[PDB]
Amino acid sequence: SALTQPPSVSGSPGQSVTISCTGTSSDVGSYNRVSWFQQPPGTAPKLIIYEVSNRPSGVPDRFSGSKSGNTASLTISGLQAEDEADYYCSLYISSSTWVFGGGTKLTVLGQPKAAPSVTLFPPSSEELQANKATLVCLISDFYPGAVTVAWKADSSPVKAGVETTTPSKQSNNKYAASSYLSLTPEQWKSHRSYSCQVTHEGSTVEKTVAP
Amino acid sequence: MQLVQSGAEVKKPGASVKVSCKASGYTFTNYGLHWVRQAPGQGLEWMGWVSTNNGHTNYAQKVQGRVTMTTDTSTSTAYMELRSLRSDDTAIYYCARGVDLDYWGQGTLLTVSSASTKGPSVFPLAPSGGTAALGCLVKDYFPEPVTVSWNSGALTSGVHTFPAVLQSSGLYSLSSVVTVPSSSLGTQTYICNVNHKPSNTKVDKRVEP
Repeated sequence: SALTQPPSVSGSPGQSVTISCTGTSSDVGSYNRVSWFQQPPGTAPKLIIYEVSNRPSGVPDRFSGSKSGNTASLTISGLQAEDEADYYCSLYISSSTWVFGGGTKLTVLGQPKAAPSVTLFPPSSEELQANKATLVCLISDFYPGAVTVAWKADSSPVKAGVETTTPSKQSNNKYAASSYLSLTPEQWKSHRSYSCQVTHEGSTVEKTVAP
Repeated sequence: MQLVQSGAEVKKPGASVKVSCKASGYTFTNYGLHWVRQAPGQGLEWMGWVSTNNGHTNYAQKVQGRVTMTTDTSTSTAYMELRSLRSDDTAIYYCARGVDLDYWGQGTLLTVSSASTKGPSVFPLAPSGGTAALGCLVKDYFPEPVTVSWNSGALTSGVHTFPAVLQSSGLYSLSSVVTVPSSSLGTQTYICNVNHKPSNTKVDKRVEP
């Protein structure tokens, strides 16, 4: 990425935030076809600014663009929760060549804290019959979007076999995550219970299952 | 109005791939097209530009010599061939319209790996407020994605299919859960329908108490 963007920016609803796109006098300082793109997770980019300051029809008026010196700037004047996305600048630098900035992740604060809901499943009969065993810990509806997960065999820490996803935003703007524990059928039968312990903003909750 | 890209591709290192981008709802030959890729968790990277009316192309230094961009005006389709594939060519490939990149296709996933496609193994997650959670565990497939429906799409309320985990095996797993009335268990039948297009597999699994 020959253009430099801040990795992340954040603000609260109603605030103004500006995302920079910095080059040199040879590129940003010399050319004017700057585009900005808004990219929701798992979505194609969407054009939201072209030629430094123009908004495609339909793009909210709170998005604006400018350029000064070797930096182009995307400004969101009055943040809304729906503005969370990754944002990218690009620049046409003649000779049929385009270059992109590295991207900026925008966080909009101010959603209320929500504790996770946890569902824990034991290994299925069928999987055990296949000489495998997976415990499944499903974590949903939490905010902010960070958790840590620890597993216990009876009351001892489990040091092997754990896989845990990064949290991702649900359609209700809360977050979901999953954790899986791989065991042998023998390990699963040999303990009194296993627990999935989910820690969110300092608070640890749990589910326990037994064979 | 529309840019529709071809299906996902799984290739070994050293192979070639050719992906396509079909335009409609506008005058194809009035706008050039770009190819832009995005490696997992990384930024947009411009690959090149191809004119639809004057025969010109220009490619990113990064892929110069092993990319070819062409068009077929008979079907308004643009093609990008990438040769001598390497692992870090693994990315979603987008086509985009015009000099400002004003409209984008939905993307084509290219996975370049020495590992082969692998379809999933599916296991039932039996049910244990008056409601019960039951589900399906979709284990050890590659690459993404899997989709899951319930009762062939007749059951939609209360379904939550979770994002996949990438495991230390290099394979993915996910779960789909549905919350139902407890009274329903043993009078209603629950079947998850799991689709893994990369391996051309579909799995049905009945979930019983």
